Amino acid sequence: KHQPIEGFSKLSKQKKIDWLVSTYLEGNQQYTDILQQYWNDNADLQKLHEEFSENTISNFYMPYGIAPNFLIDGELKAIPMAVEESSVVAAASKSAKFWLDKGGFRTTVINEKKLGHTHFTFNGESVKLQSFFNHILKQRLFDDTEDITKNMRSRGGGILDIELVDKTAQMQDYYQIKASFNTKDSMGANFINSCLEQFGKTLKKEVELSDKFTQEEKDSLRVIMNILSNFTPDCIVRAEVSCKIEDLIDDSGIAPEEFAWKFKQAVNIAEIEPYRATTHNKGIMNGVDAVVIATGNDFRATEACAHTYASKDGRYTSLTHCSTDNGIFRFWLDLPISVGVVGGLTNLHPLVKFSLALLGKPSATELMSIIAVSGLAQNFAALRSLVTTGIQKGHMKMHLFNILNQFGATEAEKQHFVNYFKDKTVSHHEVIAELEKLRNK
Amino acid sequence: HHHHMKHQPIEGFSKLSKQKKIDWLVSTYLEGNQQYTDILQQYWNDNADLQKLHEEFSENTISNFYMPYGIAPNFLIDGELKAIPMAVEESSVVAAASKSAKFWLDKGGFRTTVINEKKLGHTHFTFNGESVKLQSFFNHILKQRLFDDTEDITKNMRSRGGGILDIELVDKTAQMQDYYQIKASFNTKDSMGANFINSCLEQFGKTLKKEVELSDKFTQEEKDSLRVIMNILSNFTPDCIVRAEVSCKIEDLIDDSGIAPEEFAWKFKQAVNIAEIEPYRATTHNKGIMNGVDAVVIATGNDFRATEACAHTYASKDGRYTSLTHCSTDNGIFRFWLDLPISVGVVGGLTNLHPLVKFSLALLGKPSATELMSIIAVSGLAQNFAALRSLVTT
Repeated sequence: KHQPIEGFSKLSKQKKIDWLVSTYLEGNQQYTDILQQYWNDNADLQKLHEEFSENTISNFYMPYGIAPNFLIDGELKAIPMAVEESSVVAAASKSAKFWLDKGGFRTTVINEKKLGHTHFTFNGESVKLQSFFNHILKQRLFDDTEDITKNMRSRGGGILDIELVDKTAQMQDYYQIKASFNTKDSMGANFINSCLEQFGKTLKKEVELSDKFTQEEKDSLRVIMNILSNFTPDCIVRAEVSCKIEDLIDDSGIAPEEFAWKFKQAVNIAEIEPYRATTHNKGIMNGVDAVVIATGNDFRATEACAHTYASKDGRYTSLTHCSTDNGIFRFWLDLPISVGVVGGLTNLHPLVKFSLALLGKPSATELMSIIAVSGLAQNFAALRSLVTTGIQKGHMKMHLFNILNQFGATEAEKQHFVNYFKDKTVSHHEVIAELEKLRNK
Repeated sequence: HHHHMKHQPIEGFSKLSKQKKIDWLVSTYLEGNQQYTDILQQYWNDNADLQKLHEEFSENTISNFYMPYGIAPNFLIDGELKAIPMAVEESSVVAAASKSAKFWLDKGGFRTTVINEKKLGHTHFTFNGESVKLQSFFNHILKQRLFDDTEDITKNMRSRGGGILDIELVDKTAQMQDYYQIKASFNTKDSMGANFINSCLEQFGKTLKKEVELSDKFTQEEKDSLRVIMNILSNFTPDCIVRAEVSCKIEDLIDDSGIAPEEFAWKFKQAVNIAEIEPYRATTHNKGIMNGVDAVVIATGNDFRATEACAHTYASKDGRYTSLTHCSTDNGIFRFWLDLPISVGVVGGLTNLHPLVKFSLALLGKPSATELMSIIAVSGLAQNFAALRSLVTT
């Protein structure tokens, strides 16, 4: 019978905690100490870290790690990573080391197109709305946003294009004003939503003022919502590694052609089996999200975007692909991702500042490259590990059953050898010596 | 690299002490400016043993990245009033959670139904012989042997009421030549289950290869063709899934904007329907759900890459990417629900050593894993409700 707390957010941090610990933790001061042991000693810094979210009562430590020696487009970077899962940072470092002398990582930033929509309904003829949009309203939508977009346009960005989309086949009377945006180094959410909110104002007002619509048709115009889309398939970058198959050298002594083919097979499984692609893509995001967090960006957005992209052709599939044509190994990731490097409240987080300074003050597109590299290297590490374990183990077992089949061993004899070599290693001499003992008493 | 030469690779980075890692990093990339060293060190805990503890979760740890740790109080969940811990960096997420809790507190609260707890994993392998011969061997001999050879591995889990639920042979040769799967389903009780599942699959791989090698049903050439590609769990668990739901009479949907309650319910359903039929909205819409899910996932030491991958795969499982929540306004009743596939643990994770994770679990009343599933689904539903309540009353 806990009682609800009124006015919780107005309470001081200390009174929030006293109530919390009394109500749910039996007044045990040890839970209070656990909250306070993560507080920063410095008053201003602690206050700063209580202004990103709301009702903050402590700091959740996420490990801040470094994976060094990433050769990215000819430059050697150390990548900061904030992630709680073990082996993620070590795998990143191991992939960077692997590719350091095999061409490193190369990226192509394809496009930086972000999207938003005014969703609305309208009961009149679609073609009258289209005609009005094409000849009048579209220009008026740019005009009424000139003040909103002045700063961004002086930075090189702005509204790239505006479209009317007839969605009436999906939902009765449903239309969109669909716009694309360049927000430069900003994540862009406030800029986009501000444009979209003015779009809805201009749409409703211009339709009401036009002689082309009946008053019934005007009254039917209703904006549902003005909101950006986190699906940005044209804000996207390719990260890629490539070398000659013969140069895929691993200290595990595995043949490079065998490794190349088994690696490609692991990628193909994720391309055709959705239950594998989910885990495979999750591995990519281990790398992506660790850098998204370290640079103060929104990983729900990068997750929602990447996994939507993974299903965009009608089947949930792998975000990475691989070819082994003509003696060349290629492995690449097309990662749609929207990030910012200025203008966010989280750009005030000092470790976000550290991350951006560490990476060389990257532009948004340069950070897109860095994050896509981190995802590619993480996926590479997982698959390289999964395929080279299967080569290490099967080498001794396949050696054994071929000797036994060359010697025509019975199934009972084959059984006895499985027991005998459970802990022992498989030598060509030892197998034959033991078979000689068994058959000749 | 403006004014110095090209950076040189560091050898033996992980064997450097923490301070030596930092010194190289700041000398190489930050011009030896001690202000950047100070930024790293100001987040170290005063207690040396606690600091070292937080340097053993990941690798190459040189500082602590603060994520805010917040409370959203007054969540009425299946008849109990919970304060939900939330670790998230984005503004308004925690406040929106509190506002949704407040709205539903006197309107029935949140009801959950944990539907199933089935987790999955696969032995992926190739085999060049006749599929029917592999299937017949599996059905009559191998499947039982796969259970037998994991008895020692599953003994601890079975005494907790879990274990391997079923094992199937899947023919994927239409998708890829000679490709097959041993597909297994698992109950891991209060564990996330990763290490338990992967241990079983690795034993499947060994038993599969061994039993085929020993069988007289196959030629030696067919035996040599059997190659295990990988033994790995799947983060897509559509049958480890909970519904969270709110419902009340439409006349009770009273909002401070003065919008009529029937108008609010209709505009709200409209906003949901648009996410159901427009993928570009569904992505953002589901993102809002994950704002709430991920904040509790982090606060309880769980893996949010896994929950993100699972939920967004689920969102496309019928051929189009669509909303994870749904809404009805039939017969004067407002209904709004979320079917969230989610796999989490409340024990046994390296992160249940994180004292704030222990705090979250104690705050929530030491929930079981299915009770945590419910709490997280409520948090997703409440976040989506808050987002859509704002978008239609603005």
